[PDB]
Amino acid sequence: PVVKINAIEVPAGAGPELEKRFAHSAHAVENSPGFLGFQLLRPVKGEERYFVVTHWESDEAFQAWANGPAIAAHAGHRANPVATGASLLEFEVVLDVGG
Amino acid sequence: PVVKINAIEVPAGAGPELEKRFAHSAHAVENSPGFLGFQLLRPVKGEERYFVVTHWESDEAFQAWANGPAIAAHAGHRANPVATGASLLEFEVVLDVGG
Ligand code: MNH
Ligand code: MNH
Ligand code: MNH
Ligand code: MNH
Ligand SMILES: [Cl-]
Ligand SMILES: [Cl-]
Repeated sequence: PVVKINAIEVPAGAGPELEKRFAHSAHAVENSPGFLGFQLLRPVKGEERYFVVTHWESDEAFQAWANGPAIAAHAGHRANPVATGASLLEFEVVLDVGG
Repeated sequence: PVVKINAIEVPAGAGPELEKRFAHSAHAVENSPGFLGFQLLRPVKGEERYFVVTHWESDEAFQAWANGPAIAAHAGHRANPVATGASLLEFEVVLDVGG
């Protein structure tokens, strides 16, 4: 499996506004093939970015979502971001261990 | 829940030895009170560090693991480290969405 973390830069005080924008976004990705879940992660220490952590069965499944549904899920919204920059961090899951 | 990512710098070519070390490490953390699982992530693009992504009920559950078990699990291990440095990135889970 793969992990794609989008590391997003957020201005001082904009955390609440950013999280509200994610709060009702589940529908946009929940039913994608090969999608294994995602978390919005609020930084607390050691990092200043929000980490949007997504898990996929394969890189192909991620690309498919990113190129179609993801762009479609923008239809009603403004494209005016609170985020000041972004970096996609991409990994291969080498070991996965549960509780 | 909380997420603690340890971001470890690892010289090119030591990835196999490092991954081999992690392949035999589950015993050291699993069944810890409040531990919810963890992944080793090999970097692919946008990062050169391995991300050790750990999930916990609470920060206190994480600290109790780090202050006892994690230190104890070093007893007897005569290997020299292959990692070059580490930075702890600490997060709060604001949103969790499954498949
Ligand atoms: C240039 C690039 C770019 C810009 C300016 C951008 C901006 C935005 C803004 C602003 C919003 C907030 C809308 C709102 O008011 O709720 C939003 C939401 C969102 N966007 Mn994007 N977005 C991308 C790229 C961009 N998006 C990429 C790339 C992805 C993923 C592959 C993505 C995924 C989303 C999803 C998913 C939402 C949430 C949709 C929803 O709630 O319906 N997009
Ligand atoms: C991992 C893959 C991933 C990529 C490359 C991606 C990329 C982007 C880019 C680029 C931006 C614009 C940032 C800026 O600095 O202007 C953006 C915005 C956004 N994205 Mn996302 N995005 C996701 C995943 C991704 N997003 C997922 C999963 C969701 C949740 C359903 C989501 C939801 C959003 C929302 C909401 C915005 C608007 C953020 C803002 O207003 O700052 N997304
Ligand atoms: C600071 C310095 C520091 C050094 C030099 C270090 C070095 C090592 C080396 C070398 C190994 C395994 C080698 C072998 O014999 O196969 C190892 C394993 C391990 N270490 Mn550490 N380690 C930490 C800190 C350190 N560790 C911290 C901090 C944590 C967590 C809070 C941690 C957790 C572990 C765990 C868990 C293992 C795996 C134990 C096992 O599989 O037996 N640690
Ligand atoms: C999250 C929290 C977390 C912290 C702060 C942590 C910290 C460290 C530090 C510091 C080092 C030494 C790096 C160096 O530069 O020499 C190290 C090494 C190590 N750690 Mn970990 N570590 C884990 C979690 C953590 N580790 C977990 C979970 C495991 C596996 C059960 C693990 C396993 C290792 C192994 C294996 C090593 C030895 C790496 C090597 O071979 O160089 N760990
Ligand atoms: Cl994002
Ligand atoms: Cl580590």
